[PDB]
Amino acid sequence: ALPSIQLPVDYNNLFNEITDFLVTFKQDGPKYMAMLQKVANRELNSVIIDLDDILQYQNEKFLQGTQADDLVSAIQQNANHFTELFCRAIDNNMPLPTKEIDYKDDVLDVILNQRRLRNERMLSDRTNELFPPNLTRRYFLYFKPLSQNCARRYRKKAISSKPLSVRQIKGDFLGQLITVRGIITRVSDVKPAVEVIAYTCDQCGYEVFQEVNSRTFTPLSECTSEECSQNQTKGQLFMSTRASKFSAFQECKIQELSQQVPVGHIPRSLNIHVNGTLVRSLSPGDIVDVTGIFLPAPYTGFKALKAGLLTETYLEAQFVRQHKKSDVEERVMELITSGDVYNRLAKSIAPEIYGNLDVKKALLLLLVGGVDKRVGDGMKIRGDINVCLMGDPGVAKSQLLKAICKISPRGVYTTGKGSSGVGLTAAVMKDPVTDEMILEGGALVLADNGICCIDEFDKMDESDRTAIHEVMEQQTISISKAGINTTLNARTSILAAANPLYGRYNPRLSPLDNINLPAALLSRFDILFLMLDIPSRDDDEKLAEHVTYVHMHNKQPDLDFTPVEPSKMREYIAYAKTKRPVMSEAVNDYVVQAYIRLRQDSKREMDSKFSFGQATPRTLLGIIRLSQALAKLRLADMVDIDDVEEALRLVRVSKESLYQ
Amino acid sequence: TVYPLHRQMLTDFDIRNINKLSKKKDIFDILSQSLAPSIYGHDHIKKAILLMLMGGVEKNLENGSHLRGDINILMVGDPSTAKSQLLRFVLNTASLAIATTGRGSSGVGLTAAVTTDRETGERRLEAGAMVLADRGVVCIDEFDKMTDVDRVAIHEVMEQQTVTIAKAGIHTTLNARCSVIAAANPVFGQYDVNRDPHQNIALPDSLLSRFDLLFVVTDDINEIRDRSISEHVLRTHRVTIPFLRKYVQYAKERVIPQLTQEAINVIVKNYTDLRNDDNTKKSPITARTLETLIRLATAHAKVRLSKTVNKVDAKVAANLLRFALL
DNA sequence: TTTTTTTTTTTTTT
Ligand SMILES: Nc1ncnc2c1ncn2[C@@H]1O[C@H](COP(=O)(O)OP(=O)(O)NP(=O)(O)O)[C@@H](O)[C@H]1O
Repeated sequence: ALPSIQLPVDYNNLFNEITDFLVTFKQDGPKYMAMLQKVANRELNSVIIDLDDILQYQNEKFLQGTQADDLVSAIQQNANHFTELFCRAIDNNMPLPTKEIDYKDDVLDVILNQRRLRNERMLSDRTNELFPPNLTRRYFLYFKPLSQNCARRYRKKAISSKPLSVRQIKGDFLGQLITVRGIITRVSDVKPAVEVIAYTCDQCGYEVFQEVNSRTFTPLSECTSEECSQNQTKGQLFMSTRASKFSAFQECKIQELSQQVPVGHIPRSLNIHVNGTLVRSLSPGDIVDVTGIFLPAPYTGFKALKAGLLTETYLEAQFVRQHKKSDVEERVMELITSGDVYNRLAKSIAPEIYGNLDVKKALLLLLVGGVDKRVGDGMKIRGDINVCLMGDPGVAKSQLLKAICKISPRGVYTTGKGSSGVGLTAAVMKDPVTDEMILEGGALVLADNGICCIDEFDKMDESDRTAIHEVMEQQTISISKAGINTTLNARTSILAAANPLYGRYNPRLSPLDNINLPAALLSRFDILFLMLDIPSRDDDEKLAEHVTYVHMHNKQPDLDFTPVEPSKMREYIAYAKTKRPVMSEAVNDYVVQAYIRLRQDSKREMDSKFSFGQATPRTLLGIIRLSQALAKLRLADMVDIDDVEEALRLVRVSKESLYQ
Repeated sequence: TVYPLHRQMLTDFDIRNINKLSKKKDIFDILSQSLAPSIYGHDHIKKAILLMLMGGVEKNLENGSHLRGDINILMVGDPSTAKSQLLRFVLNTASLAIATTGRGSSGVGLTAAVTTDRETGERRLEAGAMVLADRGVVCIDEFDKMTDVDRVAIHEVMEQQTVTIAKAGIHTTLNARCSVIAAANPVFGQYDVNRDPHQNIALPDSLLSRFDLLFVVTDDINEIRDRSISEHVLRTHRVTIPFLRKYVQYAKERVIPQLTQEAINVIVKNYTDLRNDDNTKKSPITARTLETLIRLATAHAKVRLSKTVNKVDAKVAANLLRFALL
């Protein structure tokens, strides 16, 4: 009956080694003596116990004798018991007072204080087997990995260490603390779980503590307390939810890197649990070096169904290392003194793509946008720059957007399918797995007061079309679907790459012929740049040399420009939206006059032909908002006459490209 | 045990032959001819196929998206072009991948979300056609007859070169990188030759961009040719291929050519020459079609087994695109 | 002593 066999592994002395491991050390007073206090001092919760110092401490325990039994390898070979033992002794040497505990102050702090004071005092009357040590903690324990440059002491092989793929993950890895890397997916929302969980009793009281072991347990009532028990007949008892403790729990799957995988073989995502202070550490779609204890959790069931028992297991979180996490106006002040903020930063836009700085020129207006205005009633006048692209097929205009949202504040990079109607209109898309019927607005909701970036904009169908057809009135998205009648803010900025119908726009053809969009939707944008690709035996040379500059090199540009990086740039771009220019009346009247002949030449050209007229109000609205945009590029707030005129250059330049 | 079957085992004495032949400078054409024992000529198409059989290397950017190196082509022409049967040669020597007649779907290589579970309460995906075809040859009978709805993920198959799955479900984006060749018949009758390529496409539009080559093959009659057409067809019913697979496989992993500027000093002149000329004849022209000059040259670069790209390889490319559009 | 299940294929339909 249960054969039993000796093994070199013994917990007995290792416990002692743990006592000498903590509070006695130097190289990092020591870290284990007063930080432990700072936990007991209640300024910190997570106890970070590094495998690093387990190694360096064995440098103190070997080299530097007397020799000691294995640790980090014994750790990562078992991984679970070392939080039930290495941590259990922590109760012994923990500082008493500690400093300034108060009582309430903190809720339930007085509960447990008076728990054990009423416990000892009700135990004092009986004396005139104790609340388990895991009950009073208020500190989690997190092991962290050793990569390591000092793992090169060396123990060599024993280091994992490596962030192996789940394909690399194996059945002998059960009960082994390891590193794994991969993308976050579906990341279940944080929920409380449970820990002991004291249920009160009805007649003479007392209490009992049901340990929280596994994923589920049997609840119990009866009466345990000897006094309520047997007299009479049995003391009833219920759960006290304020006598309960809950460890933090958020479980999240992490998918494979997909280049870790053999060529066939669909990605295999693995199950992970989060416990403790490391809750909220992980968010959807995030690559990280994640280390943790990997244990089987059968079953519930089913049961006799499985067989063999076929564990199905899971991972628990231990450590998180995440790849890729005024004096700032001074960081801006080489650019402020640089001069040529508008043309230079216009060159700085998408430095990868060659040519058409005239396009980037307006993209510049977009990144800052602004300033809006509020009419005092009020109804917002955008304030938001909706500018569109055109021309085809590739142009890598997608790159313009691709970098823009990557850099421009609160960006959304989208396409026709792409962000759907329900990818743009908040509905009730049933939530997969964890339930139920949650609401996620995509696109126009997701990043608001920021740019939406579209391609395949004609393939958005009508699902997006009528809603965005509203979003040019901006400042809303209405939803009557299901039981929810709200109109939620889409404050989103709009931009699209317009890909004309197959296979390219035809120069003889009248404008809007290439475009498959509604006629009512293109007066809704302010301005648009059509991108024609016309063979020139000159520019296609430098182009093909630009295409052959790959793969020869990595860095494309030279002779000469120095790219302007997003951080420092974004801070001026966010420095500008605060400026809020106010038009002088001189420039205002000038915005009227040339706009009259603008309201004449698009009209006196009559029949559509070139078109479109009329230079509608929205182009004046725009021209004004564009000088409101252009001024912050100057700072000012005084809105120069040429500060208007610079938008005036872009006005016709947008159109009239329809000729070539 | 579970042994796979049909990699391969080259010893020494064999690869010594591989290289002994590799020294010879007409071998490209040679390898091309042996591909179709029955089939007449179409050697330019043959070459194109081998060019797809290498994979044309790859280059992955650092901290950015990859530049696809594998080759995607399509056949078009009147019935009895041997297009389907030609695909069936790419069925065996090619070391995978799997071929399909039109339909096709659901989403082809899309898993289509095995549901529910199977088993023990775990919703599962399973290898789709295109997925199973990762780093292999997808072939299509009647790519013109596939649904317009499939085509969506097909775009996703070629440029994006991956598989996006939202369905139930698991959001994994898994590598779809694949060599893909298909055949389409003239939309309407024998007018493939008479009609413009526009309306002759049968599958617009971005579908056309991703294609490295569109091959129009005429059923047109030459009685002079028809005699030839007959005799070899009759002696049908009445330079070695297996070794060709043993060679191609070796040319994949050893070695990748990288590049030399010599091809570059020419194919550029060639591309602009296309844009200033090929628009006085037909369409289309894009940067992408030039990126194929890279891939094409690189393919023949693996054919020479040269440690590096060389100018004459580019001359092989300049060869192939002419006949591509004329 | 009982456990637990909605996509994908095809269809007939305005
Ligand atoms: N050298 C050859 N050239 C052309 N056809 C050949 C040749 N040798 C044999 N054939 C025969 O020609 C026929 C080719 O048909 P094929 O066009 O490949 O099928 P298919 O294209 O799917 N039919 P369709 O879809 O209408 O074009 C087959 O019967 C082949 O056996």
